[PDB]
Amino acid sequence: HNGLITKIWGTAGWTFNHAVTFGYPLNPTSDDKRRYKNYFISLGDVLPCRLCRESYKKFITTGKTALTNEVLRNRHTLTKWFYDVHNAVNNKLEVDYGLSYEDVVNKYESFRAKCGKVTPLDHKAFSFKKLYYMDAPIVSLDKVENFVRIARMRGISDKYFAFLELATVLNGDFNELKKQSSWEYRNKYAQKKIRHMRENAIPSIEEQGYWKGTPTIDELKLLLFLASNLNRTEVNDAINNVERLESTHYIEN
Amino acid sequence: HNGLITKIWGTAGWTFNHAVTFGYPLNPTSDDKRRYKNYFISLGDVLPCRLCRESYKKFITTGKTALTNEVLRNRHTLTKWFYDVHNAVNNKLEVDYGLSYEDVVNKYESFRAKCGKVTPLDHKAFSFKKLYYMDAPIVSLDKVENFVRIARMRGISDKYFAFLELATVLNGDFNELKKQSSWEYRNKYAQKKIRHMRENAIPSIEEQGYWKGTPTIDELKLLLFLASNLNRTEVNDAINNVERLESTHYIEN
Ligand SMILES: Cc1cc2nc3c(=O)[nH]c(=O)nc-3n(C[C@H](O)[C@H](O)[C@H](O)COP(=O)(O)OP(=O)(O)OC[C@H]3O[C@@H](n4cnc5c(N)ncnc54)[C@H](O)[C@@H]3O)c2cc1C
Ligand SMILES: Cc1cc2nc3c(=O)[nH]c(=O)nc-3n(C[C@H](O)[C@H](O)[C@H](O)COP(=O)(O)OP(=O)(O)OC[C@H]3O[C@@H](n4cnc5c(N)ncnc54)[C@H](O)[C@@H]3O)c2cc1C
Repeated sequence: HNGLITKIWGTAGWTFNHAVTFGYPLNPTSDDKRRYKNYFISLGDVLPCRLCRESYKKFITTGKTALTNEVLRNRHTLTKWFYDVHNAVNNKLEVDYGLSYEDVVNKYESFRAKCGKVTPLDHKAFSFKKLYYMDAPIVSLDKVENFVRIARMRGISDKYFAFLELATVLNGDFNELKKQSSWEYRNKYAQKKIRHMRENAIPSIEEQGYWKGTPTIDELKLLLFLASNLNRTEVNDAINNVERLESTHYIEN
Repeated sequence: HNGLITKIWGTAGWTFNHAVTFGYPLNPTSDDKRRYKNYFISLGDVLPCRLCRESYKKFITTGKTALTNEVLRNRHTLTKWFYDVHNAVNNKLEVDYGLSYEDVVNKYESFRAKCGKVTPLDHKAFSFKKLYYMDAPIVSLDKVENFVRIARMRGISDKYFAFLELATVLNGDFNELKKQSSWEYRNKYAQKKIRHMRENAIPSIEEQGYWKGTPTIDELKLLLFLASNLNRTEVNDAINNVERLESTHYIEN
């Protein structure tokens, strides 16, 4: 019939293909360059989703995401290129994670086989944490503040605003938030939540009732951690619905 | 330097590439066939591990794992082929999971985008469970029984033998064990364990002491669930060490 659900195969697709680029030689040979290029070209033919194939092809033939011999120069250039392609897809989907190229380098380099000290167990322990540790998507603080009132009105208790309070103090600056020890907790919390909703078919936007059009309680809890399942357009749309409800409420009482 | 740790990129590699095969048309065109074949041929050039590339190439040029136009006939033939390639690698590593082609079909088909009823949330809920639900490796009951005595002697309490007791009653028949409701629990338990050991650098074989050469307590708990981090050769080796210790003990007392 159709292709496969993007949220099922997507992450494995990225993790594996980013790993492929970090397995590229520091000094490829004309042969290596040709072998990898052809691989990445063929990748565009097999992604199990038509639209995905089209966007990817478009991306690899324009701008800085263009697959060219300069990209294939070395490991740095190849890994930087795929990092950019990944950003290109994120932007297309209007979702952000706030990861710098350096972040991606520190992550995948910890995967590098270090047959020193077969790789030692304490070294792999570190690698595995980096593999299992998921980076949840980010939403700017100015967007989230539009949901605080309704979150309170719907009964979400005080403990759920803790992280938001920390973020406010740091002016919603992600580069600073990422340096906080609690950033690790933020990601683990958001991940369990996102998984909880996915596994229990919990929608992000209220389908019926008075709250129709605004975030569900679980989605609100995610937003309070500057995370969300919604993309930029969907968040702004949710904000507009929340304000329709607040405005109309004010005028009737 | 080297390639990347196989246990970090491997699973994403399989999940994504199996998803690729299920995204293959029911009736490919000469063009499709050529496009996918070239992709899978190039896959062998980019796996971030030299030995892995060699084995894969060897596999796709011999026996039933050979990449040929007959394989590329349709979705059934292509998915059956990659399932066989996966089995080939499992056999090379001497690790088993007991998954039939049908098992793999039921799993990946649940990933198929079903734009009926954008795919509905309750449908995705099912898909996500299949994605997150990991199948832990299996070890035959006759192998495991060699570790029961030492497991008892080392203080492992009774609750850890529960599943083993169920398995004994079913004659260690995996096709029957997989039909049990507790099979789902078995896999979740083994998965957390395997992850716990990986994340905490807990070895599978005692490095020092009197128990040197035999499974560590955590490894023993896994074995009691007919699971293990050890491959066939390593399990038989562990058995031999356990018997050296039992035999020598008997003769000195
Ligand atoms: C080549 C390719 C093309 C795709 N094209 C589409 C498409 O057009 N449409 C569509 O709907 N889906 C597409 N997808 C899937 C989509 O990109 C997501 O993977 C999917 O929506 C799942 O999202 P997620 O939130 O579950 O996790 P993911 O987005 O898969 O994973 C989140 C993780 O991504 C990492 N990350 C984020 N940004 C970067 C970066 N720049 N570099 C490295 N790691 C980063 C973080 O560490 C975070 O933990 C594509 C996937 C691939 C592999
Ligand atoms: C193309 C390729 C070649 C590889 N070659 C090597 C190699 O030569 N040497 C090496 O050390 N590593 C190799 N690896 C990696 C290795 O196969 C494992 O993925 C890795 O050891 C991680 O094992 P794991 O136990 O963490 O999980 P994994 O083995 O990655 O995942 C376990 C999951 O595999 C699924 N599964 C098991 N059998 C099948 C099957 N036949 N069909 C579909 N799903 C199945 C189960 O559902 C189970 O949950 C290769 C990986 C790929 C993608």
